[PDB]
Amino acid sequence: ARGPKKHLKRVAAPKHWMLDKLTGVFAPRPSTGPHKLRECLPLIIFLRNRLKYALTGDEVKKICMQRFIKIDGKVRTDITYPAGFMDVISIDKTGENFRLIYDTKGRFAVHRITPEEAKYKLCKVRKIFVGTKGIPHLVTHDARTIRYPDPLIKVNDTIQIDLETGKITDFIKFDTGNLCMVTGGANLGRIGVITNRERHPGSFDVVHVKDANGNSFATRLSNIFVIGKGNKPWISLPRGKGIRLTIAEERDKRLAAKQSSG
Amino acid sequence: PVARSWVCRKTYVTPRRPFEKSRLDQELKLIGEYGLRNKREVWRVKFTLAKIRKAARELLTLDEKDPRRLFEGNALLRRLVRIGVLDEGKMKLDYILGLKIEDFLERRLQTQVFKLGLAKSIHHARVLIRQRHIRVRKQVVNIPSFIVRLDSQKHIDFSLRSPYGGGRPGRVKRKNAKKGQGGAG
Amino acid sequence: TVTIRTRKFMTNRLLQRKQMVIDVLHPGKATVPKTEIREKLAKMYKTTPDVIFVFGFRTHFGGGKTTGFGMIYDSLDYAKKNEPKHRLARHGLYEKKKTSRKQRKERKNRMKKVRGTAKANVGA
RNA sequence: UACCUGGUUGAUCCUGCCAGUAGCAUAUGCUUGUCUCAAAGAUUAAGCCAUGCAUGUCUAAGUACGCACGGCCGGUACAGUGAAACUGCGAAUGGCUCAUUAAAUCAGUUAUGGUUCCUUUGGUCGCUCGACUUGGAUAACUGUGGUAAUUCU
RNA sequence: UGGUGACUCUAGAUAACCUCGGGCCGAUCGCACGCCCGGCGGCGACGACCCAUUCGAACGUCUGCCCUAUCAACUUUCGAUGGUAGUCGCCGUGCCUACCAUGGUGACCACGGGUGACGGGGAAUCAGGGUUCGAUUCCGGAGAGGGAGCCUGAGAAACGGCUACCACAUCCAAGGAAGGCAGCAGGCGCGCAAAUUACCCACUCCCGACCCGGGGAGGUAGUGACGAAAAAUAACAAUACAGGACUCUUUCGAGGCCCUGUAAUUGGAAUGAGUCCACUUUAAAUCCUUUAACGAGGAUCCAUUGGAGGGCAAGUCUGGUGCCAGCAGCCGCGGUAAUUCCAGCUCCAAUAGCGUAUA
RNA sequence: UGCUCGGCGCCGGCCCGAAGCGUUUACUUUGAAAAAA
Repeated sequence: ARGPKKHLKRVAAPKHWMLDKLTGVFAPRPSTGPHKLRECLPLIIFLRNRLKYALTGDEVKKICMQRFIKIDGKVRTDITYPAGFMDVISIDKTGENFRLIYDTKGRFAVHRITPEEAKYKLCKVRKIFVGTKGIPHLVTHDARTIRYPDPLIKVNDTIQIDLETGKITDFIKFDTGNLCMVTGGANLGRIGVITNRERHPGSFDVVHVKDANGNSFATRLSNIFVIGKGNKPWISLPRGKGIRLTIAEERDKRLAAKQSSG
Repeated sequence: PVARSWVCRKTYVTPRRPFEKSRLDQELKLIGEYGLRNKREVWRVKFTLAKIRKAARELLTLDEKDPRRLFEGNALLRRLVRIGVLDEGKMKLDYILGLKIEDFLERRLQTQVFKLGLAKSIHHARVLIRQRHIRVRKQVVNIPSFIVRLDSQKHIDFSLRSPYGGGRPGRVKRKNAKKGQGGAG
Repeated sequence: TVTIRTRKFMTNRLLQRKQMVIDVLHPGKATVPKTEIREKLAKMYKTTPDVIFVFGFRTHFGGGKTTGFGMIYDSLDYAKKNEPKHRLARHGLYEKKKTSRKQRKERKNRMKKVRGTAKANVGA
């Protein structure tokens, strides 16, 4: 190991990519980008698996190079570009838009959205930075640096930006009572209400999240992505609403659907 | 680094005491009754029964109102009543331990063909299944180790390509007719 | 004689084609060749026998039903634009060179053995 | 399947081990009709290798006076394809082996507030108070030599 | 000003420095072409000192490794432990220097030695508890004969880069050149032990100035009884005869449907290996599936491997040598009446598989 | 288990909530973080 890796094996891929075993030894290693390699989604996998617009790896490249792919309002021509969490995908040829958000379980799911909703993007600030002349900065989770924000923005206050210019439009404070999203972890993709937060010096802070059906769980502070002001959210939730319904109720609902179908 | 599978398992099991009287005569009785080629098939059914019995014992070693025990037990009872080993009334986890191997062998394909009345004998049913004459759910099967489900039991008829339940006459009938026509004139 | 029924059909305007799944139902006969399937699917869809590319026809056990994949384009230029070359060679619309890769590799080594204008004539 | 049987004695109870019984993975021997998967110079020699191949690369967007092809009214140079060569990028990835190594490697948990980082993404790029385009060298090419040979000059 | 659990943190202010082996402050290239009156404009490509981010790398904290006392004390100013100040390194620290004190570990096993030791995720066996293996497709580590030193590059002590050593070794007019298959095929040597000097970038990805080129990375086929899953070598009817499941002549006998089993008696129904047209699969085929014309009555279209005293299912069978030849994992059989040897008949065990030897 | 700031109610005030603290261990139980095959 005299340098960085360039090849990724098929079984070394994360499970939320949902690759198969017999079709080849290698896996598409994503290029370096805004999101981490372990938590992202390449454009090739999404295009050839979630919608099946292509069949081979050459055909999705023929799809991608012709400037028919818009990610975060900008045209992307890379087949290994990491399209991570909360990103927006715009297809102007078919007039359809997609937003990359998690399902009830730990994987990405497709989500059709209206074009008028596809103009903003919620981002979580990582740190508050002061510039070279006393000017304030802001680093989001996708490393989009914003200059001159609102001075009430704190270290973990999620903001709403606009795609075509890059300006701050609105923000949600981090307080107990706001509806929240979790990214990364065992109970990934759950919708709940933040109730408590423990402050551990020199370690990781743990908050307590209460579901709408009275279920309670916990996770680290860095896996907290608040999306709502109290109870009403800002983005339309998908089917299932991230409720994490149990296995027995899942089987009961599946047999209810099966005997309703016939 | 190739794209292979490398996964396999042994389906039968070898018994500890190979050289005896009682269960050897019992296995010969099962072979002569239900028409089996060798003892590897009956050892395979004994191994499947042993796996089901071990799963049932590891389910009964837990406690009542356990979600894992209830879920796996309900799945096992649903699969066993889908196969047809058990009855709808006796849908409990304790009825798994009180079944034998001939309950598995009543749902074999040769036994069902013989008991449906469209076969002469058990060995005749086996050699007729192996020779591609009987279809189920309009799909022609070839194999006699076919576990017939409860919902696919009333759809066992002759194939449409067979010379028995409608089709072209066979090779030896046309050969005999052509030989008789050549000899007559 | 031959009955065709379609399933899993969708139209992608991004690739300007129509991909689908073709099933062939031939009771008690040999499997139908790809050409007859091409004009049958063409006269079902009211399109000329030119822009249909079918591949991967597997026959089930029993000889009653086969499964396959096929794409219907909108024009012959687009059918020549985004399509693998081997199906074009199967339709006779494309031809490749017959030189083996060993001769090409030895030619590459012979051209890398020399330098300058000699690469054009020394390397074959 | 929470399993034992033969053997010391004229004969009987014990310690005891021997030998049977079943799986596994290496070789060998005998034998052989269909079909689906699939290991395979690892144990001795990380011993020696004749041969052929395994890393090359152009778009509208860095250099085009090779008639190697080739468009016309030819005078505001350069229509276009363009081998070769200069330039930048990768060759530190992938593949093979288990010879060293016994708090050494590695595994789970932590920290860099004790450092660096190709490329991608985002910001910065008239924030300094003092030319309507500067210069000479080499390729490729032409011509000409030594070597028994080299991707030698 | 802003933050952390916490700065000698970021920013602010003042007085200087700022390396010619030199930090930035655009002398680069295409597309569509324009409005105002020579200036003024859009979409990109390339490069760039800087920050954050991404793939990482690097040195650290806590816990966890096989055997051994025929290894009980080990290391030390040729650094072993700590302190002060420096050099180098991308930083942190004896990593290394100059000066100081004699420190540090050990019976809870240091130190020393061996390993047929790469480590782990794992595999076999399996009541429970355990034992053995892990070179082997994934992760991490080391090496390219083995030590040593480097150039370039962001990232190398790189070897399909260079330099020197020893060991081996190719060509040679003898003055000199050229070396590294523990890569893909293949040869020699070694051994009980292990395959084709084949085809292709179509599938999975990787690199490049990049829809277009390349890839023994890989994919395809061949060798293949390591091993695993399925499964042909026959079925039926009538004559071959011993009588019961039902009733019966004191007893044979007989009513007798399903009979139950068996002899080269006969008879029509059948499909499969293989020969092959076509279709299909595939970069082009072969494999498989489909479908024509052929194709079973000693269905020669011929099923083997070890055993027959006990453990350990199965002959006081016959003939031969008769403590010889041999069998026998253990008891023991072999003496001219051999249930064990050597041949023929019958029979039992798994049956495309079976037996033997080493872990 | 108690001694500086303010709540779902009310007239200098009752109760509750809370910045701060309120013997360390082993054991036991619930959670997090835990690559794939």
